[PDB]
Amino acid sequence: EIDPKDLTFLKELGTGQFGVVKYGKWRGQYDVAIKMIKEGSMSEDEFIEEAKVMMNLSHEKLVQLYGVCTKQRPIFIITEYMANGCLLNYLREARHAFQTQQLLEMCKDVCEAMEYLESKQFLHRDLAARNCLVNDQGVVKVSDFGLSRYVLDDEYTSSVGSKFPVRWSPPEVLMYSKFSSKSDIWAFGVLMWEIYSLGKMPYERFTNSETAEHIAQGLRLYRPHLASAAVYTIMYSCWHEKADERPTFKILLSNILDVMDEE
Ligand SMILES: CN(C)c1ccc2c(c1)CCN(c1cccc(-c3cc(Nc4ccc(C(=O)N5CCOCC5)cn4)c(=O)n(C)c3)c1CO)C2=O
Repeated sequence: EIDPKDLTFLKELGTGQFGVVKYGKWRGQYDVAIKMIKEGSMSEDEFIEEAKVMMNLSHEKLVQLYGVCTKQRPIFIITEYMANGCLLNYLREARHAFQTQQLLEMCKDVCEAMEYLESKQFLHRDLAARNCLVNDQGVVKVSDFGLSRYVLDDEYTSSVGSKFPVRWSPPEVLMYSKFSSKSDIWAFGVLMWEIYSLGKMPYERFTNSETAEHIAQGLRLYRPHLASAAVYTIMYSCWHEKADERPTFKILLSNILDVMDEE
């Protein structure tokens, strides 16, 4: 529990699923981001109980939770500040002129954080470039993991809702709501594809409905021009029709390191 007397609010960073997020300082020293939870957007009591377990998730590639303010409304969520913002926008800026080794390192940063969460049997459920952030050193961290469970908006949580992450979801999630470690694995393959495509929308010429049908037929995302054969084999392995034939994050990380050494 953070005392809100120790927070300042300096600039607006944008808006997400739970409303406005601000940059400010904690204890007159530490840069932070502060989610100000919009009334009616979150299942608040459930989140508060879960924030306890989340406080114990700690990894260099996960955005660090610093604390919450819950003796008031709106409630605040205080985290590590990531100066370069969301990975999606960052990939879309041509000025960065990324080398492919940089791209693979962003895939490795995310894979490390996911290997950690898999070790704790904790699902993200909304892994995508829009939900990863980039710090001042160009390190990618996984953000907002687990928070999908507390979203009250049915457009986001329903398989058929307009805001559901359809293009990041395996067939068994779309068809049967079968969520598992292997549905995060499938989303991670789509994230690798986003990175090597410099932020293109997955299935850029299809609707959500057409995407669902394309992947039910066994068809998949094409190899981005920047991806070697070996990089494409890694993201492709995440998309096996049988969830139990997809790798773990531990295996993917070994595969990524092998390609780094090779290429
Ligand atoms: C349920 N799920 C999956 C959720 C729920 C809430 C949210 C998200 C998913 C993801 C999006 N989101 C959200 C909304 C608003 C802010 C943040 C958000 C933005 C940050 N940082 C920055 C830094 C700079 C800039 C910036 O404006 N630029 C412009 C020039 O180019 C360089 C950077 C933007 N954000 C940050 O550090 N955190 C921790 C969170 C976040 C991330 O947290 C949410 O709050």
